[PDB]
Amino acid sequence: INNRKPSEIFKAQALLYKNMYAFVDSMSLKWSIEMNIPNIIHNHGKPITLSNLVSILQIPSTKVDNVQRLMRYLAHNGFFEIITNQELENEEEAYALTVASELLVKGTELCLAPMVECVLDPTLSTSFHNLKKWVYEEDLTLFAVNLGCDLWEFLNKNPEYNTLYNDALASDSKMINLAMKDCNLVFEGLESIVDVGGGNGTTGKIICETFPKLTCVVFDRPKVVENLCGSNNLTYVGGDMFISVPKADAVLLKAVLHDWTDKDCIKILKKCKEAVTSDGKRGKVIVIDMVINEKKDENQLTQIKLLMNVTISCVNGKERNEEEWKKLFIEAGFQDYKISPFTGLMSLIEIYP
Amino acid sequence: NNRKPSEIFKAQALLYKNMYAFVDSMSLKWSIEMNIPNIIHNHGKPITLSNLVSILQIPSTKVDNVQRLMRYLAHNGFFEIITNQELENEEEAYALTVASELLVKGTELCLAPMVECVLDPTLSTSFHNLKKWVYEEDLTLFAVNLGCDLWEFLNKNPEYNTLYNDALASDSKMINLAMKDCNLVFEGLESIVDVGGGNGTTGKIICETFPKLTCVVFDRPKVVENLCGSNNLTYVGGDMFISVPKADAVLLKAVLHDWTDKDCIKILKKCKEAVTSDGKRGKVIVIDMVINEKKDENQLTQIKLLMNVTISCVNGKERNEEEWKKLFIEAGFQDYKISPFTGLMSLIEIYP
Ligand SMILES: Nc1ncnc2c1ncn2[C@@H]1O[C@H](CSCC[C@H](N)C(=O)O)[C@@H](O)[C@H]1O
Ligand SMILES: Nc1ncnc2c1ncn2[C@@H]1O[C@H](CSCC[C@H](N)C(=O)O)[C@@H](O)[C@H]1O
Ligand SMILES: COc1ccc(-c2coc3cc(O)cc(O)c3c2=O)cc1
Ligand SMILES: COc1ccc(-c2coc3cc(O)cc(O)c3c2=O)cc1
Ligand SMILES: [K+]
Ligand SMILES: [K+]
Ligand SMILES: [K+]
Ligand SMILES: [K+]
Ligand SMILES: [K+]
Ligand SMILES: [K+]
Ligand SMILES: [K+]
Ligand SMILES: [K+]
Ligand SMILES: [K+]
Ligand SMILES: [K+]
Ligand SMILES: [K+]
Ligand SMILES: [K+]
Ligand SMILES: [K+]
Repeated sequence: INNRKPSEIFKAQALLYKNMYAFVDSMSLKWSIEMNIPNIIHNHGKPITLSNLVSILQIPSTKVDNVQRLMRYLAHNGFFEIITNQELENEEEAYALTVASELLVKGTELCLAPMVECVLDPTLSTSFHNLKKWVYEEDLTLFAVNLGCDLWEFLNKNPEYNTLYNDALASDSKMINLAMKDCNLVFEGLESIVDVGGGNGTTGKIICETFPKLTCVVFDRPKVVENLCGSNNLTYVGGDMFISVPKADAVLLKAVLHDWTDKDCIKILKKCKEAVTSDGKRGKVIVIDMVINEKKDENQLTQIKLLMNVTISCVNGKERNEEEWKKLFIEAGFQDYKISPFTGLMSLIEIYP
Repeated sequence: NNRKPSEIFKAQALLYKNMYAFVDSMSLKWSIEMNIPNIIHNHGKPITLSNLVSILQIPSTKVDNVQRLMRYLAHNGFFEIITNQELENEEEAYALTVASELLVKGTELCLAPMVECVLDPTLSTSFHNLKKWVYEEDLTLFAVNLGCDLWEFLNKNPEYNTLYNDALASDSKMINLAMKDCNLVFEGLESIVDVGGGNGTTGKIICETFPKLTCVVFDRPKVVENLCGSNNLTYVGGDMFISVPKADAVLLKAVLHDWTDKDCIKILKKCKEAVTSDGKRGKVIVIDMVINEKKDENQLTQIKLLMNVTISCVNGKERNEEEWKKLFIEAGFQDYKISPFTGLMSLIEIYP
């Protein structure tokens, strides 16, 4: 402002407006999903013209241009590819899917539409209007502050959401499976592994099916693995990771450490190190979680990771940058580490004792 | 749908960015409600996190949450993070940027009121029901989700008056700034007619910036029915489709975007004769958005395409340069020139 060139001031105004109206990026995405446009295009078997698209959707004539404008914006953001014969005015444009919208085709193994609808649930998403009240409350999560209940209770009293939540879990399961396929260099030489905080063993199964020779122990709290049956190379063990971790060539901590403070992670890591360095053996600890690094990642990637650190903080979680991870490893008594890609948001970290 | 893993993961990252985009908006709203811009401004220099949370009186268990929000806002351009004096010893400090200087309440160009209004819970959540809206003939987004158009809503809920008025007040300041950067446009003009001039706010800004100019605020009879103007400002009621008062120049600010091409042609023709009578040859001035993916910066096109959607929710129709050009041609004009106005609007000079 101060004695700046109007152009500079107006450029800032535009930036302000982009962030102010950023929620429309979300709502437009949600709209495309609720309208089932990605599936309609998929069913069409080729790029679909605007006229055929609104005809199938049965869009009122006074709203056809609104649909076009929405499609244009979504296309700009990478969700559709506008196919049009330049230099042929009378001819309309067509909409083709992009990798991003193919991931929105309901019924497919990797479909992220469910995750999107869960995130954009009116009740949950609107809670972010009260970030101020939330930062002034000790310990409470954003939802505890805004809804008076935790996501678990919300899930229990919202069947629609619960249905989406479960679809989202299935899809994410397929994403991890896809991710695991390129990790042969990490797992292929192991004879045994323990998935610490493994839950219902979904991850352990993926690991076992991917690496048939590897034996896996799904380790979690007793009540979590309570009446689960292990089969061929996959077994369940109940316990407390802070007290003791089952011995193995490697330990896996997937989406576990981001739920704990630095002090607790160090303790967890120490127990895991213990688990892979007994009987005169020297294995390794594998951590699958987000690694923030503004120096190594592309600016657009750092942006979503930073965004995610904010969102998870709302549920008292924490994403860490590489230096922070390094600190933890050193404090836990490890000698070195290596980071590799896992998914577009999570990385795989190998920690050596 | 056989894609490479890397393609799939990049697409997932893209999806997460868009589904969580509303947080960009909410974190911005948060910084304003926390008066962070003002706190940094008053400090007179970059503020350390410790000093910031101290002034804010943030509970110890949420200090890192505030840190993550500031880090994200900084990345998006609202703050500059300054590193510590010692190595190994983290304390960053936060400095304002041009974007956040616009969020410092009390300053002349503050846009915080605009943000607070747009991001009002009741108003902003209407966007959750875009589907219902596109299946309704003619209704605006607000009419469909609030039950009535925004004007009626404000009448029924007076509390939103100070919010809306203040937002409009911040926008006029942007207009005033823009107007003072348009000397070359109003140079040589003795008279101007603001067609669809509304209450005269724009005309007042024009006359004040150019005491040399005389302006006629032209609008529907009932719009200027009981309005009084200054010595260089007067009001005239009528219908632009029927007849537009003569003058050296005609101004159409945020008018053409709410009419179909056919009606714009009608208006533009009436404006043409308005500045080409009595053997004189003036020009028509249009202030509205001009979309151009070929000449605009990527980020500018981004917001214009977004605003293209938001404006349509109120039945507005923004146009790209090619479309504007075609309307000017069919209207009988010979040439045009587009100049910078504000961040999202341009100023087009049309020559008959
Ligand atoms: N002391 C403890 N010992 C073992 N598991 C624990 C634990 N405290 C919490 N957990 C487990 O932490 C897990 C966090 S969810 C972890 C995610 C999971 N590995 C995945 O791939 O989705 C839960 O399954 C929870 O029961
Ligand atoms: N036939 C007509 N003649 C003159 N003004 C008209 C009109 N039909 C609609 N309008 C006017 O169109 C205007 C659109 S909004 C005007 C905004 C104004 N130029 C600004 O810069 O803020 C309204 O003031 C409305 O009264
Ligand atoms: C620690 O793992 C987690 C736990 C919770 C989230 C999470 C964060 O923000 C949200 C916002 C919404 O509007 C709706 C949601 O449904 C969520 C989540 O589920 C993200 C990662
Ligand atoms: C060009 O004129 C216009 C017409 C409409 C708008 C506009 C667009 O989206 C909004 C969204 C909200 O949540 C609240 C609002 O209050 C608005 C507006 O006022 C902005 C400028
Ligand atoms: K400057
Ligand atoms: K296609
Ligand atoms: K699905
Ligand atoms: K408060
Ligand atoms: K919660
Ligand atoms: K125990
Ligand atoms: K994580
Ligand atoms: K780092
Ligand atoms: K919202
Ligand atoms: K309206
Ligand atoms: K009402
Ligand atoms: K416009
Ligand atoms: K264009």
